[PDB]
Amino acid sequence: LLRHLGTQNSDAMLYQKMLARVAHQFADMRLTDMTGDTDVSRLFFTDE
Amino acid sequence: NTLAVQGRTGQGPLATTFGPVLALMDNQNNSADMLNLQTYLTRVTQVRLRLQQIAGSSDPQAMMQMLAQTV
Repeated sequence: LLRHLGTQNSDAMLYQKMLARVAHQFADMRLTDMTGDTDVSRLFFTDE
Repeated sequence: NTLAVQGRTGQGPLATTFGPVLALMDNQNNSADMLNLQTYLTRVTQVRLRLQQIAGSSDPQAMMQMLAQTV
């Protein structure tokens, strides 16, 4: 009786643990500060 | 860059004593903002411009003293 609610709410959130699965197969956390170019981007210009 | 070739790996942190010297090439200065060699070479160019101005055909025996009061 409760399993169908646990799979209908999973229809938005079973992908969310699948989102965590893709999160652990990616090492791209934060894009290592949104890397623009060979400019420094820590010397000025929203540096930190 | 010759000094930057042979110390990049520890062999991040550098297990050799090329640590603080290679903190000047481009250290990605995260809050330890003392100086970068990119910035220090720019302050050489301003002095190049000013020392080119006095020699720039304006009687440099006068323009030197005309700058020497600004110091």
